[PDB]
Amino acid sequence: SGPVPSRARVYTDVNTHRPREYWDYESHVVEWGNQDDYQLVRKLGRGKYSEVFEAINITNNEKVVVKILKPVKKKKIKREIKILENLRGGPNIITLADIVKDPVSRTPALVFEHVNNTDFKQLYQTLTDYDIRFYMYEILKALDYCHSMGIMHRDVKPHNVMIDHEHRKLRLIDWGLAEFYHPGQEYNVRVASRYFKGPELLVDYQMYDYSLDMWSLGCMLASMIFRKEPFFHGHDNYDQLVRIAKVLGTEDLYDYIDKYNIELDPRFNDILGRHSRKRWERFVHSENQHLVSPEALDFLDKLLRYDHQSRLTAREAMEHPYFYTVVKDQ
Ligand SMILES: O=C(O)c1cc2c(ccc3ccc4oc(C(=O)O)cc4c32)o1
Repeated sequence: SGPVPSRARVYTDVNTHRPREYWDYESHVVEWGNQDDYQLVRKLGRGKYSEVFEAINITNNEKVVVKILKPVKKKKIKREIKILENLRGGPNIITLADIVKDPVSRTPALVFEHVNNTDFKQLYQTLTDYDIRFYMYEILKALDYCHSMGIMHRDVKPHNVMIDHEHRKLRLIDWGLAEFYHPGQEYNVRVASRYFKGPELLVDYQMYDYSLDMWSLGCMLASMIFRKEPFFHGHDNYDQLVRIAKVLGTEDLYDYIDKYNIELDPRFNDILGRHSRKRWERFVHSENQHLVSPEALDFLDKLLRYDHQSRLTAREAMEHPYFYTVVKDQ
């Protein structure tokens, strides 16, 4: 017996009650649209697994985004497609409009609703206190939805939260790393993006859950209210934990690993050190003070916990006083 097991505290058993087909994405049969409906306009980016384009649907003259897939593990294709279909129409979830075969790649191309996004680096510099609260609530709607549907996003970060600021519209995108939560399942820790990786990933604890997304959201919040993007700025995955420990303290880190009977990579022996837990006020200064309130700090504090079991759930987060000032729809 190595690690102590763990379970999500909410939506724990949602998938087990489902028909197999809901989560057994390996058996999913892709429904294909017509590639000729779409004309590529310009490349937006390239990752290790895909290329993303702005495009036009020539049938309706509507802008769309086309992601042409190329993953090495090809079962990930069906996983992303099944998750997108399962979640389609949920609050603030990007809509998959079509799936077509690209004639050049001969691979699936996912067609999504367009978002006229403001670049996050520019945008975060302009967010007011009210805006941060507003958009955080919007992200929480999306996360509580997918969690309630038995799905963890696993790549929450600024790029994946597409905001059209002009129209105050938000969409959670790129479900390519998302997975179905099953109690007792051990998951790959090589997920999320460095600055947003939860302590569970960084200590190699595999039996994690929806609460991973809440750590990532906390990292986003900290970057927004303190105007420090990213907040925990590691050079690699090991330094990433050290950066966290310099804020949350090493004593609570050891309490966490001790709770789950986890051992740190011996790598940490001569780099981790001994750090006190810092008060959040440490990160406040004249340039970010207009974004900080006791409610902001308390909310942040309750997201950024080493113990994934201790973090606020998305629904609990929506109950927080931080959101009292936000006008709800509609
Ligand atoms: O990778 C995906 O799945 C993905 C990317 C996007 C998406 C859905 C809508 C989008 C809308 C605007 C964008 O601007 C960029 C940009 O990079 O500037 C990317 C995107 C994406 O899905």
